[PDB]
Amino acid sequence: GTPDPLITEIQPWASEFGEAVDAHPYGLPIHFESHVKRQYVEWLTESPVSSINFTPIHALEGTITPQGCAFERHHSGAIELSKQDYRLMINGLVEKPLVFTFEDLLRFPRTTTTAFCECAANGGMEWGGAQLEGCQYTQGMIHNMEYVGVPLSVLLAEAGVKPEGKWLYAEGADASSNGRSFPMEKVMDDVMLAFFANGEALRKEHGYPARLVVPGWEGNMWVKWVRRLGIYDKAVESREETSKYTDLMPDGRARKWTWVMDAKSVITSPSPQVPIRHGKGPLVISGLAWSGNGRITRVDVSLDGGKNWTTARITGQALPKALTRFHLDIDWDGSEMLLQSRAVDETGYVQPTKDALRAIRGRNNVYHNNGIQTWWVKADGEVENVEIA
Amino acid sequence: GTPDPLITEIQPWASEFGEAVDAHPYGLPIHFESHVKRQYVEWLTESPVSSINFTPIHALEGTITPQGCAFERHHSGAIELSKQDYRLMINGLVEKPLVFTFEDLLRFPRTTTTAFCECAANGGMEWGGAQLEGCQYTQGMIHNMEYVGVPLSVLLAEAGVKPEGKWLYAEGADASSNGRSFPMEKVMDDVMLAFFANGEALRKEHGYPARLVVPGWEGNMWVKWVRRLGIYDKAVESREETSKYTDLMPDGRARKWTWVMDAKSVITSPSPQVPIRHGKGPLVISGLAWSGNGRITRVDVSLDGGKNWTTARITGQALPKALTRFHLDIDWDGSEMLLQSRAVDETGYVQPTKDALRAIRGRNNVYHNNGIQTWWVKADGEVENVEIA
Amino acid sequence: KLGLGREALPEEISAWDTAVLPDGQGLRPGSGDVATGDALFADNCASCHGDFAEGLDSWPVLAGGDGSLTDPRPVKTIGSYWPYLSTVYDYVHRSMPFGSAQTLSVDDTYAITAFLLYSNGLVEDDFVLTHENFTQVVLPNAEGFYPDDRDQTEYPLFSKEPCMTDCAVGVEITKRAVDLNVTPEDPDGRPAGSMPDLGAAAA
Amino acid sequence: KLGLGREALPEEISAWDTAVLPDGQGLRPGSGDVATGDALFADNCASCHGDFAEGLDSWPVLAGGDGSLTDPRPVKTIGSYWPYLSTVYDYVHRSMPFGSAQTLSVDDTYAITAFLLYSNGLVEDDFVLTHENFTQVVLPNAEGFYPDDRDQTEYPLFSKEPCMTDCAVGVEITKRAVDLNVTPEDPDGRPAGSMPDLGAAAAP
Ligand code: HEC
Ligand code: HEC
Ligand SMILES: Nc1nc2c(c(=O)[nH]1)N[C@H]1C(S)=C(S)[C@@H](COP(=O)(O)O)O[C@H]1N2
Ligand SMILES: Nc1nc2c(c(=O)[nH]1)N[C@H]1C(S)=C(S)[C@@H](COP(=O)(O)O)O[C@H]1N2
Ligand SMILES: [Ca+2]
Ligand SMILES: [Ca+2]
Ligand SMILES: [Ca+2]
Ligand SMILES: [Ca+2]
Ligand SMILES: [Ca+2]
Ligand SMILES: [Ca+2]
Ligand SMILES: [Co+2]
Ligand SMILES: [Co+2]
Repeated sequence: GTPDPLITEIQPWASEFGEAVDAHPYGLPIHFESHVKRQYVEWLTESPVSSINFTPIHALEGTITPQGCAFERHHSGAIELSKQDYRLMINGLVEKPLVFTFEDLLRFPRTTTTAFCECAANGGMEWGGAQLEGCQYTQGMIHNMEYVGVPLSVLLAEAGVKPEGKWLYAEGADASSNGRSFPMEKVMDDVMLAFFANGEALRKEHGYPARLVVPGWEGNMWVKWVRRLGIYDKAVESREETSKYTDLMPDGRARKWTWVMDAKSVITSPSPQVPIRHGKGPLVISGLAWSGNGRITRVDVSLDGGKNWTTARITGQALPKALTRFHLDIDWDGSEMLLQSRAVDETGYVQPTKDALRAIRGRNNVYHNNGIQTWWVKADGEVENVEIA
Repeated sequence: GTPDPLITEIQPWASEFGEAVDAHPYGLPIHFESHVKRQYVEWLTESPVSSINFTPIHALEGTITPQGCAFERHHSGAIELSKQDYRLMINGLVEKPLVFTFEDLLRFPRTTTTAFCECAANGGMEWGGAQLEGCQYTQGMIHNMEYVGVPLSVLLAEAGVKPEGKWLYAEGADASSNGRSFPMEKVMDDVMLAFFANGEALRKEHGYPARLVVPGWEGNMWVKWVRRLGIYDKAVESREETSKYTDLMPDGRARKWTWVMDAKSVITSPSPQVPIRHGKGPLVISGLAWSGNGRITRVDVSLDGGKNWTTARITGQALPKALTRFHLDIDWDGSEMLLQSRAVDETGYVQPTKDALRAIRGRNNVYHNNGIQTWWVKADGEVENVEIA
Repeated sequence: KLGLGREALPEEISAWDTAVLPDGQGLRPGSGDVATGDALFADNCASCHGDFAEGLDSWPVLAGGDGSLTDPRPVKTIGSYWPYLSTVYDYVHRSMPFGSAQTLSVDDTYAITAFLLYSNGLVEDDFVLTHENFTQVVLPNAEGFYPDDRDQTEYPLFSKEPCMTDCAVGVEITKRAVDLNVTPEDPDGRPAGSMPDLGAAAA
Repeated sequence: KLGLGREALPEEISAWDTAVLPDGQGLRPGSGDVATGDALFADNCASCHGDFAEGLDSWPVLAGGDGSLTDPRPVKTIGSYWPYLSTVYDYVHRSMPFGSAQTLSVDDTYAITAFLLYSNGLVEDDFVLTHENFTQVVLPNAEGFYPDDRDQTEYPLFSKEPCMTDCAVGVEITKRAVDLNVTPEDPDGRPAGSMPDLGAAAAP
């Protein structure tokens, strides 16, 4: 019944040599995977040095983000800071203010965490409707890496925090500084100065040689190229926690200090960049769920816009404050679907709809859009970002 | 004191722009990290297309290996195999022999595992003494990734394994084929056809678009570019399980089918490529432990050549059949040391010394060298690969 | 203690710790008037933010929008939205001009801050801002913020048992992103980065 | 069943499944003699493996080393070490010549296999290898292997309670890798990939 020549004829790769083991000391993806890259949406910002790009979460699987395509957010661009030039200062309400070199920092006891870094603004363009086409764009200001570094508690212990020191202010070595204020309780819990991400040094654009890792908290607080930890008796109320990363409410007042990222999820396939081209029958629904308030305990999936839900399975572990992969296998009969996913975390929090969020916050929050995403799967297998009501 | 001008003078990175968010759609490490790369030792083999390179484990932390510097082992080079040209055949003692396209494979239920791939030959050049200088070379034929793919059980269920089928033979699309035989019990347990590694597609050199992942078993069995799964009533006894990956013993007989990789560890720093340049005082001892027989339960570290041991801490999780990171913090008084690490796994197995292995196996095993490694730390902070007795 | 690091020197602390808190902690001695600030702004700022701090093109607007915080599209500026003058001084001193930050003196920054107050209608054109009167300035939106209260206003509501079956939800399509067509595209018109068609030839 | 995939055709199976098991499963009809194998070997193999299958330079030796398996440096070849003839046929057919594999016919492979037997002193120079007589050939080391027995011979010993304190072990340095000096090096003579000195200037 017509043999396939890709099997019946010997192909060159089954006869001749491939590339040698000395060809690529540090490799990149095969060229066929060129679509798995960061994308840039120019209209979102006025300058490409104070801007955002997007992780290709439509095309990824599992939970670890490849660092080469893990999103970037800068305010004065990605700076080059050698380990030789690097300095970390601890000052303020401490018994002895200190300067550390990078060599010093490699001598402290080390810890690890695996944690998602989600920009506060992830999905923010979707507060007022359906605007961008693809989960890379509407959910891709996120990455998830295995970090190794030193807990802030051990560094702060060297300096000796005074009892009046209730807040820590962290700033970066870059022009923008990105200064942010932290309550000491969080600092002393699980904030890390990270030097390694997914095995190797941080990438330049991710804060080389040292960044803060702030599990469960908005990405802005993950100060990159960190140069100074100041201990104060009150919050600094810097630009990045007054003008920005404050969330305007219906009465014209705004929430400040919305640090934690709430439970959220998205179906990564099918999605607008991942149409169903293979016809009717078995179909994998894959996606990501995460919460700044702890572990994901389950993810529910709907095919009918939230009229009915089926609990998906967690593939792998549900680690605290980390991306979690879910799957639901279905048999697609070719009918239109309205796909949704809804995360639940260990606190009992259930991911809300966009409408449930807007009923409380209105439309001008800018940040913290964890609303349920809907995909319209059409009869031709094409997939759209829609709202439904 | 004299103020440090790296703090008192404003540096260009704290004034001018860094790079824009559109500069690098798929990034690489900063140039200062150029030493964190694969290395090739020419003399080990006769051709660079049937050869080995080495993961830079001296420089890594945590447990996830960056796939760009994860070691390669080929027998006819790294081949280019598009998803369009890819075919997977299941034949032999099955009810219906099948051909799958890559598109088809993306439609089966998915699973995940995080697992080390350790070449059977890792450390083999050290069976007869201390030869290479650096843990990259003596322990670096290893990598550890998060895989996503499809269990072989589900693919085989599609074809329908006949009652007579007792062994699975897997071969690659490359000229070398790398055919290996598996007992059905292992196949049906946790062998996966993996498509994703550390979030994204397999790298070309790691088997794109599909490889076997065989938790706990020698790397040679992780067939890359896999093209065919044949079901037979007996082992094939192919070249890669007769001529090679058989382990010569003192009486002139050889073990075959030494599939599992036993508990093993190495201190990655200090190590020969990671001298102590910072003088006396606090020192981090960091390393890796792993076992094909399950989870690592503890790692002990000696500073005096095995006369006395201290239990290290595990940093992160100890997942089954996966790399595990350990740390011991000491206060180095500048004395010479003989550093060793010794892994214990959940079966109670304790990593043996090289001498204990040779007392059973002699010197010509070639493969499966999990002997305890010793580093001689000299008073100048330089570090050597040695044997002691 | 491990005995790592060394004591920071006063010159070093002074160089890097330029933060100003809302109560004036961190202010340094100095002064500047509106007219001096206007001149500095003309030379160093207006090319992006306008001669009157009103913004050019799509660069940030630094003055205006008063009373707009309950409009459909609020205009959030120093005057309409920021709570504290400290933040203006600190951010300008540390991070502007954009592309050449940390080029302003203490006095320059007081002057520019005075000019920004003037441009927001908050002081007269002869105002002098000094380290001694700085904390007398209260911005219009000083009381416009409150700490995160999701634990009171959202978490109890969203932690109820959710519906699984026969849920009373509306499922009419109301918004479509394709209507906007403002996503980057591949050459075939698909959203950029769309998966290759494995039924077509490889690139 | 999910209903994925399609039935493989006989031509497709025949093209990809050329494995030969030790009992002769997978052999196809054909034959070849030593003299024909010698000629094929000269044209396609001798450039690496030698005119007598003895190896050139550092390429694999295919004949020799008989009785060397308890020497300090064993010489492991088809004749001295391999257990089954099936493997010879299969591997050659599928994977040699190196750089141009799968260019041998079934008859060519029988002939070459006959020549490798002759080169290992196992048949006379008039031998004809066929699909019918193939399984009559027994290699010298057919009984030289046994399945992994670490569970009997190593795991019980290595799972004993280990020593933590005042362990009676020798600690004299006996071997040093620096004596060999066969590791790749950085320009400064350190092992290649050595960590940069953070006390020295950063690289351009
Ligand atoms: C001359 C010394 C000045 C002063 C006093 C200010 N600017 Fe700028 N500015 C520019 C851009 C792109 C931003 C946004 C940066 C980001 O979001 O990361 C800003 C921001 C400001 C602010 C904050 C506005 C807010 O409401 O948050 C302020 C107070 C400010 N600037 C003052 C761009 C430019 C330039 C373009 C090349 C130039 C020149 C300046 N700024 C100069 C100045
Ligand atoms: C002409 C058809 C032949 C035949 C009959 C054989 N070879 Fe080669 N060979 C070469 C290399 C580098 C290897 C090692 C490959 C690796 O280890 O992955 C081999 C291996 C073999 C074997 C196996 C030997 C063993 O003891 O395991 C056999 C039986 C074999 N070959 C037969 C290199 C070359 C060449 C260099 C360019 C050429 C030409 C050939 N081989 C040709 C042939
Ligand atoms: N120093 C500094 N740190 C910073 C930023 C910055 O501009 N400068 N951007 C922040 C923001 S808004 C986000 S969302 C995260 C993004 O981290 P990434 O670039 O690793 O994705 O970095 C944060 N840390
Ligand atoms: N098809 C094929 N698969 C193969 C090989 C090969 O040459 N061809 N080499 C094997 C060996 S010996 C090892 S150790 C592992 C190495 O996997 P890596 O290249 O991902 O490190 O791949 C295995 N799979
Ligand atoms: Ca001028
Ligand atoms: Ca379009
Ligand atoms: Ca036919
Ligand atoms: Ca010729
Ligand atoms: Ca031919
Ligand atoms: Ca040297
Ligand atoms: Co917030
Ligand atoms: Co083995």
